[PDB]
Amino acid sequence: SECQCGICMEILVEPVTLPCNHTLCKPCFQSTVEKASLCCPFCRRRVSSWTRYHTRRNSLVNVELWTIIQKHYPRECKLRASGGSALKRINKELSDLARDPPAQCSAGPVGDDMFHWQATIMGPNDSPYQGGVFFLTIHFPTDYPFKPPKVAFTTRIYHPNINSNGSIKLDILRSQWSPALTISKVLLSICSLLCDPNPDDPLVPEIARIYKTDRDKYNRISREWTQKYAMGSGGSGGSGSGSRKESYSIYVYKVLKQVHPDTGISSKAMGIMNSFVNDIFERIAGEASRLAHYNKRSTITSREIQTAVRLLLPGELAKHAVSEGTKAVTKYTSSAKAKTRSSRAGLQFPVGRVHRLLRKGNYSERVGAGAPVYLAAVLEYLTAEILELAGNAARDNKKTRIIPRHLQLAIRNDEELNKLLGRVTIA
Ligand SMILES: [Cl-]
Ligand SMILES: [Cl-]
Ligand SMILES: [Cl-]
Ligand SMILES: [Cl-]
Ligand code: NA
Ligand code: NA
Ligand code: NA
Ligand SMILES: [Zn+2]
Ligand SMILES: [Zn+2]
Repeated sequence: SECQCGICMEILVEPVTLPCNHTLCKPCFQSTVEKASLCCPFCRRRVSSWTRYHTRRNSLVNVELWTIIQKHYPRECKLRASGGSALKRINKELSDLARDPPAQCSAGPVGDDMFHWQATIMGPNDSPYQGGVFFLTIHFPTDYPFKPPKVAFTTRIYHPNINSNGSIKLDILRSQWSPALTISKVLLSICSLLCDPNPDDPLVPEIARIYKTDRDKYNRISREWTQKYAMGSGGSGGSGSGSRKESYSIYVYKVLKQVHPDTGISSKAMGIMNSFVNDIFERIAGEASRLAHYNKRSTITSREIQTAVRLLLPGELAKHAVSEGTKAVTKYTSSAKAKTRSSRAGLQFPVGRVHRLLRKGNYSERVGAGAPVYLAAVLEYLTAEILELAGNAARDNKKTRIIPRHLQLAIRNDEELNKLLGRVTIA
């Protein structure tokens, strides 16, 4: 409807309508226009005199609108009873896109990094890119939405307005950016650009010439490139790791039985164990993603997992973790394909599930089979290390059940574990 706020992405409250006839809620207007700019954030129209004119008379609010909004949509305004900033905006855009994604597109954060997203675009049916799946990277600036996102292809594509760096010449990405635009709108505009290039303002002149001279040749090469570079990679869909809190209680219990078979673990302690596992998962995979992008690799393999482990884990933990991961990958590759993936690897932690979580987190275009095996073995090893020391702490205190205090002692009393996990809250 026409009653949404384009800056904060909400129903308008105390709306202020500028002479350019852009409107924004009084909170946003005060934050952006009154405090500093004295210009419309959408079109940059100067409103210096107009604001002072009305501010000294308490006549900023569009009373007719405001008064109309409250009577005609009181239920919607019940939300307005409830009523960083860039982070809030990004999160709202994700919520909206997660519900109904743009046609032919999906996008979501990379791991827990809200300012770095992955996007995928299916080649429009209209276009010669049909059948291909095109990956993109999205970086939001700190002052989003008042500055555009950086959007570039990571999949090679033949197009007059997209070059070998993946850069996209498209006006709304730069000169025509406005905080009224969303990532959903951007991806749709990119889809239209694939269907209808702009050869008159090209990024790659040679391709634009062919598009204007020999369209047949343009279409043939576009299909050839689609087949060569945009096939066999559909992505994980969705919109990132989501808000679900993953549990590994099943596997923590199994490991505890192996390490301390006469020792139990409380429900609160299990919650903390899940926090440890999830935190280590995110840090290792986030670093492996960094390495894949940095080296322009479409697939995360056990190579990036190992290098991530060597950088992030301290001393002996890193060496033992690397040994465990290497041995798991070796056992996995020389095993019978009939058994379960975890069984092939000699692991308790679920290899298939870790593989899915590595794909769901948008860390890379593809994930090789060795990666989840290596990571699952590292998570299992660290879990066993923690449980061994926490059970020792329990036994030191003449207890038979691990509670959060015993987890805090295990971490604090081991120099390397405190380095790795000391920043995770227990309390
Ligand atoms: Cl994959
Ligand atoms: Cl691999
Ligand atoms: Cl105790
Ligand atoms: Cl006793
Ligand atoms: Na309108
Ligand atoms: Na609002
Ligand atoms: Na995804
Ligand atoms: Zn607002
Ligand atoms: Zn304006």
